Amino acid sequence: HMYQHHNWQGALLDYPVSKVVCVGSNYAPEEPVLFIKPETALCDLRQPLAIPSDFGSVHHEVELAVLIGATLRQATEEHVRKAIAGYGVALDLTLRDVQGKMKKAGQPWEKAKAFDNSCPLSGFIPAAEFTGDPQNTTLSLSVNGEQRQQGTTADMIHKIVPLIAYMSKFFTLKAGDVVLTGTPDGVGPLQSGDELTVTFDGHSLTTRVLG
Amino acid sequence: MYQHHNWQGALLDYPVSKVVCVGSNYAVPEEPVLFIKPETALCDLRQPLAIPSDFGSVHHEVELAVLIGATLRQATEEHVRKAIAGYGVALDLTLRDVQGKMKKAGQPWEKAKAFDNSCPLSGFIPAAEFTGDPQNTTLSLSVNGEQRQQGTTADMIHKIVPLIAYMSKFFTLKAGDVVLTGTPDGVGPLQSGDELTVTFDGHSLTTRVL
Ligand SMILES: [Mg+2]
Ligand SMILES: [Mg+2]
Repeated sequence: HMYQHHNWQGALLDYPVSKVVCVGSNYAPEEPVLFIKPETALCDLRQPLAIPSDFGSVHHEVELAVLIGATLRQATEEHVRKAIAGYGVALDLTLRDVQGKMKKAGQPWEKAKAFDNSCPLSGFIPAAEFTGDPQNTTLSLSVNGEQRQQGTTADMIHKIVPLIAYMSKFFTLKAGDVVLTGTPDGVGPLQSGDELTVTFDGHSLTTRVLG
Repeated sequence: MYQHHNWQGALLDYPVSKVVCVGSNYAVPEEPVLFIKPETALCDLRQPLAIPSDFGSVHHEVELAVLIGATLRQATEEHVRKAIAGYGVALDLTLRDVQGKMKKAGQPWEKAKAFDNSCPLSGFIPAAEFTGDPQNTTLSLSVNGEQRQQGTTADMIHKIVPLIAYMSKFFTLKAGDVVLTGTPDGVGPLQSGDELTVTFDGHSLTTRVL
């Protein structure tokens, strides 16, 4: 239980940890593709990153993370709005090789998208403390000095409150849950020893991969 | 909401978090197919079951639930044995129509297996008080008096200990986490009003669909 919710400063928030609901592709329609990362996959983005080594390449997906503050079931956008508790950044770490086998087989994705620590996550910035428009926020990821992902929240197909509203249709989001909103173009592979710095609207963190 | 309890109904000192399950597992075998149901899918099977009515067919899958009592990670089969804390029955509720779609489109299964209350669960029988063989236990599910599923965990391909050993290779299992083995054949629909009675070797339980 290493991971726990906290603001940017590092102080703990009064929200449990539980699940992370994620969107398939959401950057440039057909209903949003949905999958879920378990509590086990959550981890501090500020500490070294632990990646599997015997399952094939591991890709990085920088994404905007929305922290739910109250329960949403078959919710309306007004409810979503009032409920989101903050924003931060995450890496929708995924085992591409494994996923390909899964897709071709029409099989669950948990092996490729839900393995341990497959969701490093930054601290959160309180909803009414977030300077700027979440729907128009900058997302970037650089690996060893080279920027590999750059985009803005405005390029999302399904916006933030609509997507969350849609998600609640299949799974009730309780407070403490996190929502990954998709990744921009530029998804790449991660390797032991790489140093990577993630960034979203004026905020940055730099960590490294172990092996 | 749901909380872990023993058959009698008393509360167990284990948290609730996830449910790692096998896809198909009854009859050099391809390895176990693995998906997971979130805490919000867990519900009390002694109570009337709630199913979605705007997403197509809703099927039942009777299964043997194994309650993990300690952290398992890249664990051996000995860690597994000394780690399971009990057994119970569960209904691996699934949206066949949605699952069929998901399969043909190579997309995740969450929508068809992780929806709310998609996992009715019975109380657990402490591993010590379990008089019988987990690996050779009966499972039956009756809907409105007619026999739907009638099997034995002996036909379970990936045995309970190896499977869980396997599962811990991808996601560590924590105390309170539950894993569903698999279901014999006989899987069918459940509509509102059905009277459902599920059985797991020597223990019976009945309930219905709202
Ligand atoms: Mg993604
Ligand atoms: Mg199953």
